[PDB]
Amino acid sequence: MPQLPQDLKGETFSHVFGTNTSSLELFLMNRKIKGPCWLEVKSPQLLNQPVSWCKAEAMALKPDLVNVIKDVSPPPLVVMAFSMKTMQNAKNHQNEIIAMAALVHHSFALDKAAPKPPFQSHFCV
Amino acid sequence: ALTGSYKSMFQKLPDIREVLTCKIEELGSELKEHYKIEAFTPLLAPAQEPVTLLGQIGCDSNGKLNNKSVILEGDREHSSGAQIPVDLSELKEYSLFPGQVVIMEGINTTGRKLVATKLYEGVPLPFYQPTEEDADFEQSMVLVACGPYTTSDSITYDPLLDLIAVINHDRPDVCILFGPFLDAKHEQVENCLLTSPFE
Repeated sequence: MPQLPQDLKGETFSHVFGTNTSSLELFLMNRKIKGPCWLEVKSPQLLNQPVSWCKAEAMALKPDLVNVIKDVSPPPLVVMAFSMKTMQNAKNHQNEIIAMAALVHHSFALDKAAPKPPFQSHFCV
Repeated sequence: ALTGSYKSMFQKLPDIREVLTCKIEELGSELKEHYKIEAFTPLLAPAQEPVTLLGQIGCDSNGKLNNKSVILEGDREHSSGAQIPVDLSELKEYSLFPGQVVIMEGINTTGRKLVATKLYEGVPLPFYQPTEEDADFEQSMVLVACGPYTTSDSITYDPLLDLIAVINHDRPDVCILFGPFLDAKHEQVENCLLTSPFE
């Protein structure tokens, strides 16, 4: 439904708050998500069709259905560094991509000293 | 347009700055409303797509501005005064002069040089809207002349007089006369040989 103007005023109200506040923030707060963490999602639903290149998807009808559970370990993260090379075109203006070379590590410990070396797998195109 | 002598004769760099910036912003602000561009790009932010900068030309040295050395110094509000030289090789029709508030469109990928693609044409102000009273006035004839009003080897002001006479003969409605009445450059005046006080 439409969004009320910011300076909306009238007969019974001198001012109105909450107009343009994003759903992102409304969520984050309502549920008290304090950034990265574990979140329990109750009564998950299935998407007729996927919406993300992620290996697993699930949806929650109402936000109150998402909460946080602080009592479980932090899953290391999937990293990738990547230097790239380019070249300006002889003809005109463009800067072509003539290479890339990522580095990777499928297990980066957020809460532990960095891995040595920093990457297991890697490559270059 | 000013009536008294002045307000001063002492300037605060912190303000000349303020000026030169408004200069560019203002015009810009309106040039943007005319050609209806959507947003100027910082002269320092690189990008592959074509951009529309806002700035004022300027030379990069103490000499005669030229096709090579041109440069654009953006405004404060967008490019917090950054200077990026300009590449014209790729520009067809252009008229440039130092200080020329200009809107340019070209490509700056590295953000260290803009290859101009288009130089918007300057836009002037509307002309005066005549009230009905001004169409009720009759023909007038304005003379107009500007000094020096004397020969560079005499203080006769001869021409001055001739003028006068001519003013009379033709009986003009208005005679707008441009200084120098007493030429700061007239030989005798600069070597202060005159026996009379300037005033």
